[PDB]
Formats: sequence, structure tokens, C-alpha cells
Amino acid sequence: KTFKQRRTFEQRVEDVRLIREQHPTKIPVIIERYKGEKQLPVLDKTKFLVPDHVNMSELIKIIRRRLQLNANQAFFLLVNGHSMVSVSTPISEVYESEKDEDGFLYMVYASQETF
Ligand SMILES: [Cl-]
Repeated sequence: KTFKQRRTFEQRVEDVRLIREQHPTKIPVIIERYKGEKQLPVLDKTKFLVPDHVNMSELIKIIRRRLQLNANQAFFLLVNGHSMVSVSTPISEVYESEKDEDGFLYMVYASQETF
């Protein structure tokens, strides 16, 4: 069901390598709904090419807009399995430090703080 369960390690690496070749200024991000989430909708896709100059605060806003959330819906985002240290961090730096060995940057969202 999850991205890693649907694609082999080889397939994931080769896709990241393709993204470096054809979309060099983008960060390859996998964004998935927490498996127990009951309030927030699922996204229309899983793999996102994020401009590498945005910060985490902006990425949160982007994802909230893609989910068409209103102001009273809570949204929490994990990166590489843990909470964000700061929303101010540039995504190019987050990628360097938090990328998976397959080359994707993995994120999970939920409406509660306890995924
Ligand atoms: Cl590009």
C-alpha cells in the first residue's frame, strides 16, 4: 500500500536519478497520509517535485492548499519519520540531511500530533 511497498528499491533509485536528470532544480518528495488517519483526505498523488528554494513553512502551506483544508483543520507533517525541527528550514537543506537512501524525501501527514 505504501510507496516503498509498491516500488522496488531499484525502481525508486532510478526514478530519483531520472528526476535529477530532467528536473534538476526540484526536490523529490513522497507524501503519504498516516495509515490511521480518519479526518484528512488522501492526496491525489504520492510523488511531488518541490522547488528546492522553498522552506518547510511554505511546503506545509502548499500541502494544506492541495488538500483544500480550511482554517480550523489541524495538519501535522513528519519528515523522515520525525517531527520538523523548524518550519524555517530550506527544503534543499532538509533534503541533504533527511533524504532516504533511495533518494526520496519521505513525509507523512495526520490531523493529530501522534502518528
Ligand atoms: Cl528543474
